[PDB]
Amino acid sequence: ATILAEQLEAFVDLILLRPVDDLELTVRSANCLKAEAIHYIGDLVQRTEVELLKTPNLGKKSLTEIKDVLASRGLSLG
Amino acid sequence: VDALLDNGRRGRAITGSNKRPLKSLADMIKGKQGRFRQNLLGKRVDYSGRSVITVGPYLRLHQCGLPKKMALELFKPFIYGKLELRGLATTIKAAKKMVEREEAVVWDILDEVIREHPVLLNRAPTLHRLGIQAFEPVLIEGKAIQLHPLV
Amino acid sequence: ARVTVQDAVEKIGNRFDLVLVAARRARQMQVGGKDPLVPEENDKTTVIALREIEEGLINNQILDVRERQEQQEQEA
Amino acid sequence: RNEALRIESALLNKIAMLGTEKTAEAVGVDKSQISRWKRDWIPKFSMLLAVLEWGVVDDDMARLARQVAAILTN
Amino acid sequence: KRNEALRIESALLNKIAMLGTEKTAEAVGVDKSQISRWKRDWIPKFSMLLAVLEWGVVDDDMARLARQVAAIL
Amino acid sequence: KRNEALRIESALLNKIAMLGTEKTAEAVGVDKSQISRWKRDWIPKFSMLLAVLEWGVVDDDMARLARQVAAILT
Amino acid sequence: NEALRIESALLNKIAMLGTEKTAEAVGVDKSQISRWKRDWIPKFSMLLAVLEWGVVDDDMARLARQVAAIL
Amino acid sequence: EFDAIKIALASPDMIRSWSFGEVKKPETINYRTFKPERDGLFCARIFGPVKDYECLCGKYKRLKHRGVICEKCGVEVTQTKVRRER
Amino acid sequence: VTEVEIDGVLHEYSTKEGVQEDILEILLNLKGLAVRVQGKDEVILTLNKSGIGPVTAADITHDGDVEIVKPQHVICHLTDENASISMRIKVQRGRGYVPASTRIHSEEDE
Amino acid sequence: DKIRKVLKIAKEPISMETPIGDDEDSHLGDFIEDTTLELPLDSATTESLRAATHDVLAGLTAREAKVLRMRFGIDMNTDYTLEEVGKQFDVTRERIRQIEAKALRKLRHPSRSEVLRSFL
Amino acid sequence: PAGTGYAYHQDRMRRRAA
Amino acid sequence: KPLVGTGMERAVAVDSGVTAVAKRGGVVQYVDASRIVIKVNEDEMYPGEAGIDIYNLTKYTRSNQNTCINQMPCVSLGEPVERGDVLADGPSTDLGELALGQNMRVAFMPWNGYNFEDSILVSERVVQEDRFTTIHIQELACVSRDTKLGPEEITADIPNVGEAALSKLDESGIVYIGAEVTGGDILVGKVTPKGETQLTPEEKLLRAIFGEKASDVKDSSLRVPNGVSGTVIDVQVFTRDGVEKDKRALEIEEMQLKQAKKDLSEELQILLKHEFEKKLEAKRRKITQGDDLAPGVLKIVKVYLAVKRRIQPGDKMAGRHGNKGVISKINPIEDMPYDENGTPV
Amino acid sequence: HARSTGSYSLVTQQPLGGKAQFGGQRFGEMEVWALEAYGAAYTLQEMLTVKSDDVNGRTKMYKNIVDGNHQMEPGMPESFNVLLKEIRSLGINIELEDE
Ligand SMILES: [Zn+2]
Repeated sequence: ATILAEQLEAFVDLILLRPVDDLELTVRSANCLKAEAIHYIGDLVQRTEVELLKTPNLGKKSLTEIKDVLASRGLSLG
Repeated sequence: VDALLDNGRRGRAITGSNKRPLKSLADMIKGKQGRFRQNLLGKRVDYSGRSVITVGPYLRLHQCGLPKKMALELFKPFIYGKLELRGLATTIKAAKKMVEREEAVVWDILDEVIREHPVLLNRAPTLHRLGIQAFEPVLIEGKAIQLHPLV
Repeated sequence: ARVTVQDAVEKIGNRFDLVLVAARRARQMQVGGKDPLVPEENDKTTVIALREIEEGLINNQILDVRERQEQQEQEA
Repeated sequence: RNEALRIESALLNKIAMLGTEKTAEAVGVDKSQISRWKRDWIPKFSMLLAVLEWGVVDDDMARLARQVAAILTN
Repeated sequence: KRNEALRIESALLNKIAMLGTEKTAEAVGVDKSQISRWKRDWIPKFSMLLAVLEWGVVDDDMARLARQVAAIL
Repeated sequence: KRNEALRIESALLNKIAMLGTEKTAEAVGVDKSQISRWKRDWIPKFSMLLAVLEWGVVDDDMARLARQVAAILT
Repeated sequence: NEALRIESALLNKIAMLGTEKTAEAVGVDKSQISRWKRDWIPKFSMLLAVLEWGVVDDDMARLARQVAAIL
Repeated sequence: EFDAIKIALASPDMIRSWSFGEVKKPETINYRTFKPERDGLFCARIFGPVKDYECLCGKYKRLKHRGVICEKCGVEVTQTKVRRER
Repeated sequence: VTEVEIDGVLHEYSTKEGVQEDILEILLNLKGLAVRVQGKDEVILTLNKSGIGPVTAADITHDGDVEIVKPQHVICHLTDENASISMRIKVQRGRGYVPASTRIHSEEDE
Repeated sequence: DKIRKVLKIAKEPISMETPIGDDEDSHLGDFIEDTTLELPLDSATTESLRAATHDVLAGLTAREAKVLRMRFGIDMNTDYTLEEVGKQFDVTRERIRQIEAKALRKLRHPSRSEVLRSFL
Repeated sequence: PAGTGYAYHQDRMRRRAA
Repeated sequence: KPLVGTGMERAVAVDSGVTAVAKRGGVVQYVDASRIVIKVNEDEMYPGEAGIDIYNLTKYTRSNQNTCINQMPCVSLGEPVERGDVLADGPSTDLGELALGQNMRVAFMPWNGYNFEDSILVSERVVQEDRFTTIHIQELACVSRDTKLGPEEITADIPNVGEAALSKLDESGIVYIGAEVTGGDILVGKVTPKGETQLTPEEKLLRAIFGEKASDVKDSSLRVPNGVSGTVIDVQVFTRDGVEKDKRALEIEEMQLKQAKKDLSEELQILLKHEFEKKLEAKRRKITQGDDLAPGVLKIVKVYLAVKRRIQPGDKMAGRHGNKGVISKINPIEDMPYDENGTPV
Repeated sequence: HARSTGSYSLVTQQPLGGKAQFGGQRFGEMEVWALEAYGAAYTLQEMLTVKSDDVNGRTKMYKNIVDGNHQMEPGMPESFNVLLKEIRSLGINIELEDE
């Protein structure tokens, strides 16, 4: 009766995981990211541009490349 | 030379290692078993299957029940094409692997493929025209073709 | 949807030229050179071509006229 | 692996601090050699150190001790 | 710096011997049939780098092994 | 005898690699090509013979361990 | 001569092993074994002489004797 | 492509024109290495190669050499399907 | 009952020494075992019997929440004094009829 | 062993017109397939692999792509050797070796050869 | 030359008789 | 059993040697699924003998048509049996009666075109009771021969197949006994040597890119036919006299040897010692003697699969009166016609 | 039993027998008559050229179906070539006119 009543009521109603290997950027970028233990992308986004630039052997164009490739893959820092 | 050409017209045909007469150049053209009638007027054919027929009295006159496995085998290239086109397989080998594994989406592709693709049903003695007729396939979870009672 | 072809056969006749014209038009749609002339209803290009024939939008004369005018405008 | 990544990051960080030219002059090789090692070998050395830092398990330790005794016995 | 390189090289060679040839070959992608040659070429060089990187390595287990060996004899 | 044959083949190939295909050919009295091709063709077969012949020798890593132990104790 | 000692010992041990066993071990037809041995034993004996087969074991025996002497 | 089929008697000259060589021996296969024999009913020089673009002897095993006839065996290098036409 | 695991048995097309019924017949018998579970939806019952005689449902080790409706249900027969049957029967609640074939949909790590 | 070879020596070949037990229309030659045939899937896979190699080599620097197309016989005649490529690039052989190694490394990248490894 | 190919065959004749 | 027979079923069942019939009367002494042991009555006992009869029942074996031949005991322990009595029931026999089919509650009526020309409508209870289910043992042989490029092997190392696909195979490369296989699974892992593959361009390149090597052996493993799905119930290994046996062949051989000793020792215990020991050495020699195989073939492995075909639309049913029929639909039990007592047909 | 493509017969490049060689269904002579009685000339042509015998045609058809171009390049069936070579293997000269 309960089953019939239930049917009758129905009637009645009517990315971040990817390693650094997926960056394929300048060897400058890969080397600096490997130095800082930034191996996966999921840890790259939490960084910030002003802090990343502080890395040695990392200047204007390296950060430009990393950020623009991240943007091209629908990613950003934060 | 006579035996090679015809292996007859010389009293006695020459037999082979067994006691059976050798099949001659002329014997491979003439007769019910020669090239003309066994391979040129009729043929074995790809994209073909065969199965027992049941009734399926729910069918409309223009459709027939086709087993899902039979349809999957008969429409394999179409399924590979749809798998590649809809992005579900990168390469044809990958699509073959999916169709072998019968993944859940292969059946959706197979439904899309046969939506309006008729199939010819033929019974063994084709005594007249109506011995071959085209039907729209409806996929059935079984192994017997369902045939409309009126045909 | 499609069950019978009696309006398309009527509009073209001969029951054989209908097949040829429908095949021409269905191949036109199938290759990326043409678009349907009737609202697609999830049909295959063969059925779409038959439904265009029934509507009178496609004939053997219409198809060759369109082919000719496409050739003429290719000059540009 | 994780320990391998930590080792690799530490080695690359210390290479960055010391200076590629300075490390080349210290190691007796050229700058380019250190730079190319940074990509060719350093990961493999890091994995090797990762599997070495585990140490010796007691069972295999006893196995190796018994074998070393056997090879050193008349 | 070179004497430290030799010391770390000895410690590393001992560690490799204790770990196992199969494991060492797998770790560094060298064909097992050639791993020994690798040790003649890259163990010292790598050692040098560790001596230049002020890395620290210790070799306690070897001494332990000696003790354990004495137990059998 | 199968695993002993594999071990003996590995040890032989390691010895040739350490000495050098060119140097091994020069010492043996053949051309480097001959050593390179014996490594592929007959060294496995000779290794199976040694496994049956029971001529296996101590693995060099355990040899170094035994040397180190004999130095530490003495 | 180390090469000649190796050749002698290897030939003696192979003969002791048995014809069929050696043929099976080196995958050579029993009709070719004498040829195979006469041709290849000197080459492999020279090879093992260069590779110093058994010299490590000899030094290991020396170390074992010394350790026994100390203890 | 072709409009009609003509059937007639065959002259010795016509039969020779079809031919790509003279089958001189009754041999077929070598019973140890089953390659075709030199002038037999299965002959690579007369009837064509047995493997695609591979010369019988073994001096030519690339599509690059297509269109040349060997010298150690005289076997043309081409497709194996020609075995159905020669 | 959904699956069984008899001690020295690999497949149902074998025979157990000292048991008069074939393993396939034993499974066909266990298919008709009437039982109800109150607390859980899935329970493994145990049946260990030794010695000549019928092995009936009354010989199934019983917990509080499992009730064997007819204990006289014959499962098998032991025809030898030194004969032992030890099985783990799997009973689970469901609805309708589901054959084992449709139960191998994914093998669910079987 | 010669005994086994002599016994293995092929007996008289079976006639391809041998009737099968039915003896009506089943002959031995009806059960023998053409072993030297390309399956349509294999041919399509070959075409797709050619296309994939083209579309992957496209994403390489000009000289690296040319070097890789030359070192293997990619849509050209017989493969060239490193010395020949230097004869054409007027550079050292080891330079071409390094170039091709780097090109293969770049092609090994993920998101650059996932389809190519799908071809395996 | 019978059914849907009849037209085709006729067309061939159109090209053959020229 | 035939609920309606002609009385000729006993004659057909017994005359065809498909059942076990008592050669001599006595009292059943021991019953098992695999054998019966009879204590002959002294009246039928010869003076120089032990009054014991051992009937060894035929368990699941394959028939010429790939059906299941299996004998089940039809007597209980301690029961009196006379000469000519049926002791086991063979395939399609019930207490010595020929039992070819099942007696089913049939109704004669049209029912919605689901039995239109000769079609048959079947209830789901018929499937649930598994009373038209059949067992279909079948052989599948993997033969490793001596090819020109090299001998074929039955190793478990098979390229281009993952860890899972080789999980059903043991170390020696042959499927386990009792393993439930599916259409496509490997039964015997075999590899044939090959060489001079002649790789094409844009495939040499691909192998270079992925640092992979083309295998020098191609896969020729015996796989289960697509569609077929059963359990492996038997494996036989036939090794040529000269070849060296693998692990599984030796393991099978030891199992057969112990079984042989067990059967002979039990025969002596149930019941002469000179013939027992002499037969044990003959049986032992026969087990390891080595098999005379065809020339070239190195080793044969036969795998016996046991399928279970239940019932489905398309299967042909028939009565004894020439009334054919193909099942068209399998009906829910609540869709079937039923009588006043609620019993469906 | 079903089949899209599979192994092919040796002398005649046609599919094989039934379900043991994974072979195709014989579209015999009476089925050809039924197709002829209909107007189905493309059905018949594809049945006896691209689905059975044309060696180059069937691979092209497989490829064309794979990319959704349901068109065929029929070609000459291989069995007719076999017949021509067999009549020519007698002392009869049979050739195609207007090459
Ligand atoms: Zn040649």
